[PDB]
Amino acid sequence: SSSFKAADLQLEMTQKPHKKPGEPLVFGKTFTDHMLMVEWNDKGWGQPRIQPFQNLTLHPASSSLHYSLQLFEGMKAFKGKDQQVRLFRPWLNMDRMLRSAMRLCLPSFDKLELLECIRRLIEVDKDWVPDAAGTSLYVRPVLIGNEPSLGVSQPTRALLFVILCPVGAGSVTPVSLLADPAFIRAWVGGVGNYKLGGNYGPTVLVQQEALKRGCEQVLWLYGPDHQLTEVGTMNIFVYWTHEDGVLELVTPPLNGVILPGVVRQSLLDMAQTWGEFRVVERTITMKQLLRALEEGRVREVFGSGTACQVCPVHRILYKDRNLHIPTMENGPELILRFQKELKEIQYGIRAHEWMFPV
Amino acid sequence: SSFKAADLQLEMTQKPHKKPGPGEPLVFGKTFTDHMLMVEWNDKGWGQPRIQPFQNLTLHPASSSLHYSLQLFEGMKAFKGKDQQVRLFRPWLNMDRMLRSAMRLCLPSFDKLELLECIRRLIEVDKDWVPDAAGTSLYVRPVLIGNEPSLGVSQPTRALLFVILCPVGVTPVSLLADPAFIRAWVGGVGNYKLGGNYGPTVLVQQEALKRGCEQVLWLYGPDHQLTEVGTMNIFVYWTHEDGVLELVTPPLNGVILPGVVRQSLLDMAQTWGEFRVVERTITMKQLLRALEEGRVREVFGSGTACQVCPVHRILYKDRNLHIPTMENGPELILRFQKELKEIQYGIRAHEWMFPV
Ligand SMILES: N#Cc1cnn2c(=O)cc(Cc3ccccc3)[nH]c12
Ligand SMILES: N#Cc1cnn2c(=O)cc(Cc3ccccc3)[nH]c12
Ligand SMILES: *Cc1c(COP(=O)(O)O)cnc(C)c1O
Ligand SMILES: *Cc1c(COP(=O)(O)O)cnc(C)c1O
Ligand SMILES: [Cl-]
Ligand SMILES: [Cl-]
Ligand SMILES: [Cl-]
Ligand SMILES: [Cl-]
Repeated sequence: SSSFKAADLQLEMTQKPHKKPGEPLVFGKTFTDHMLMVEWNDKGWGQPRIQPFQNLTLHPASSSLHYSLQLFEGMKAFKGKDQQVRLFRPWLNMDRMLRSAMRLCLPSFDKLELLECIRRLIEVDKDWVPDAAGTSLYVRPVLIGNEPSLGVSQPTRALLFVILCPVGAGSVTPVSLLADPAFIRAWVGGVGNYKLGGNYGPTVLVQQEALKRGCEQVLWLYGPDHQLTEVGTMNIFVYWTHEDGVLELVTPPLNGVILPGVVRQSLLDMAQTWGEFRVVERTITMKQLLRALEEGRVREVFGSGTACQVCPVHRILYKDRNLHIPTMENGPELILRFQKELKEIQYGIRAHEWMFPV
Repeated sequence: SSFKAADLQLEMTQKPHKKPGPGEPLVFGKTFTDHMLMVEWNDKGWGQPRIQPFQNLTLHPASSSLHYSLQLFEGMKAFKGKDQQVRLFRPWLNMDRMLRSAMRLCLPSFDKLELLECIRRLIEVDKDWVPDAAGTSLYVRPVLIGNEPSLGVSQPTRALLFVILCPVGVTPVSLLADPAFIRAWVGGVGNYKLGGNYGPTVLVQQEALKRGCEQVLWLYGPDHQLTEVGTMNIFVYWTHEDGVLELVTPPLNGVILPGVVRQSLLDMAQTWGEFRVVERTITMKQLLRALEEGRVREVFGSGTACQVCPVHRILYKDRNLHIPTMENGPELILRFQKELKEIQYGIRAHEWMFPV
């Protein structure tokens, strides 16, 4: 397996630049002037290219639409005061993208070439990256199969493309969650730990049920012991005093039903570095949370992920009865600290190797 | 709201493609006919259905069909009888299944009989692509996809329904049975025909090939239940532990795709009334024991593409189990094939066939 090369980039600037949006942006609805595109076939990878944001033209038998040979990434770029733009830990997104590619028998590529191409693309649309407090550029790489045939097999054609959305988003607002064991997001030996499109379509109906029932997100439970796995599209963390009397930050381990989040890892890294309390990757059950809540040992429950960064939870609707989560009562101190450090790093206030300059 | 066949627009092709040569083999799903059906949906409701030349789709880069697998499909066959009459096999069931799939993915509802008529109209237009050599047919592939130009994970406000056709052209297969592989789970979506269920199986199928097997026998649960064979339902014909001769296939408890061929085989066998016909869990342990006790007669997969597919070998981890399907006729398999053929090619008129 060869790889496309960033040296071979082909650039084509738009003939009529689009009018940028300070006003209300909906997430993922406004895109920039350009996009990256690379084609793969039996002759390997073609030359990458930046081109005006434009429609895909696909054979109607394309395996991307019949058998979900499709995977994506999500990461952010932040514009610092000094008008410099930085990507947050992009190497980890490239790492995960490649593992996802392998799981779906899609073509391998060089993580650094893709990153260089993405850098080049963001450079070209530098000015779309906003700089108002708490804003960023969302980067959405995608790799889809494109075999024009109905056989369920390893494709001999593929498209890799990348589009960009400017986004907005410090009054951290807590959410309520529906926790219903009938809905299972992922299973051991499945593909829940890869960022494949097939993992997301089925959750749309589940999220609608959570809205009809007065909740804002889904808390995905797993196992007959009802383990807390994820919140919506976010990893979940619990800050509590554990059954053994020790203050800790816990998140479920990567046993196959958890998507390894970049924010998740970064929160673990940060907490470990501070050395101020126990940081552990351990299974969390509803039984354990209820008991900890009845003994007042829970301080904060929250989600982590690129879009929200850190999202507090204040209520869980479980077994038809509502559980209050005292997250906001506790500051939320941990949440606020995490947000501030990430913000200082992301907007270049503290220099840090996690940031990748555009 | 629904599209109506009465409103169909027809655009005939100006560039007809050459039909498959007489000395050229039809590889499954690579050759398409000249026309396709196309129906779009948005906040205004369903647009007009069109039969139009086979052509590429134009998709926004953010299309939810490509990021969050808002996609489902179907698979059914049209058969040309000696009288040159083309007929669809139990299409109402595919239409039923397609709508359930759509509901599961918050994709727009449509009228089943309206789509069936549009599909009939489409096949009528391309009727000369329907082959007539024995064991040949026309594969019909309806597809419904969300098409929201937005990265939000939510109910799409636009969708695209299309149908394409492929002309398509009892030798036993070996199966890899390894509990490491899971196709579906209770509380998942294995019982719907959604694109997301198939992509993850490509690597597993490569693993079966590497290990010298032709298909994957999908196992589920601590007790290693036999669920499906590749993209087919699985059936076992044996003398059960209570000494009774039966045809068993797994029940529809969430991890099984309700196949049309499967339902048809249950219906036929129930009608005969010559042996016990049941839907029940089947475990590797039950199979292993029945094999050493010489109780297994035939094991086979069922599905639209193969109809009935015999199994001769199962590689369970490292044990190679011989399945005596072919040493037993295979009597039931042949019987099913013979009866299906009579119904499908119009030899014997039947309510299961829908005339085109
Ligand atoms: N973080 C976060 C978050 C909360 N809602 N939300 C959304 O509703 C959508 C996204 C984008 C996304 C991220 C990962 C997988 C699929 C889609 N992110 C988020
Ligand atoms: N029957 C059958 C059979 C055996 N192999 N096979 C294939 O390799 C492909 C198909 C078409 C199909 C059917 C259902 C889901 C996805 C694809 N069918 C079959
Ligand atoms: C993308 C994703 C996350 C979080 O990922 P980040 O890399 O932190 O943005 C968590 N859970 C699921 C299910 C996801 O798809
Ligand atoms: C389509 C399908 C079947 C069988 O379907 P028929 O309706 O009989 O063609 C069985 N299993 C799986 C996994 C399928 O996708
Ligand atoms: Cl990093
Ligand atoms: Cl992992
Ligand atoms: Cl019927
Ligand atoms: Cl069912």
